[PDB]
Amino acid sequence: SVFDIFELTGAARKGSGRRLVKGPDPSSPAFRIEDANLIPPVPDDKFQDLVDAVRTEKGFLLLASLRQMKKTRGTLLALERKDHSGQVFSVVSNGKAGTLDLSLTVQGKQHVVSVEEALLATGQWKSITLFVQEDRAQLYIDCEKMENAELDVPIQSVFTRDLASIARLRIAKGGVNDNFQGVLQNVRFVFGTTPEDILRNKGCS
Ligand SMILES: O=S(=O)(O)N[C@@H]1[C@@H](O)[C@H](O)[C@@H](COS(=O)(=O)O)O[C@@H]1O
Repeated sequence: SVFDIFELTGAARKGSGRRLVKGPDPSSPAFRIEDANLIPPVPDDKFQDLVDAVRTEKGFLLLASLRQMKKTRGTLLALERKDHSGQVFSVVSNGKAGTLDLSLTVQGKQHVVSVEEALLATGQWKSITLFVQEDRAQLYIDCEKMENAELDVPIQSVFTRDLASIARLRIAKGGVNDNFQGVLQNVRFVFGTTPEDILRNKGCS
């Protein structure tokens, strides 16, 4: 039901691309990104569980706590092709535009949609709940107004059957200048749950 990416990448060893620090959740590890390129990709087999879950739910619920450097574009997660030709999907906290950008590449064509009024790039802690189902995206920042956006294709369109054999899930690393600058905590894919339930359990209402 829950997929904690940092947990899936393995142990945060010395020279692993990240440094253990403190986060809003005191009973869970936080990681300051030092060199995203060094953070290992999620293992193929574990990513396959994610793909299958996404295909079944026709989407997903993505949770993330982030402390991002102001006015920077930071990739939260990305699915990079193994052949190095590019990314098939990515979620970027765009601090320059004040948006959360969702990029999907299907059949060679890249579609990018921005979730407006979403500035998460403040030197302080923010929490997001991203609910994507079909071609619909809903973003909740902490306990604020829900932000919405429509994708050009359904999300399962990206999560093809043999996706884990041609792509790999990377955390904090995206485009050339888009590696996440700051701290991340509890970046997770949650299934069989709704954003409504997670918001209450978080203390909102
Ligand atoms: O410099 S001090 O403020 O004296 N030191 C404070 C402590 O007093 C405080 O309990 C914790 C946690 O604080 S919390 O607000 O995040 O719970 O953070 C710092 O260590």
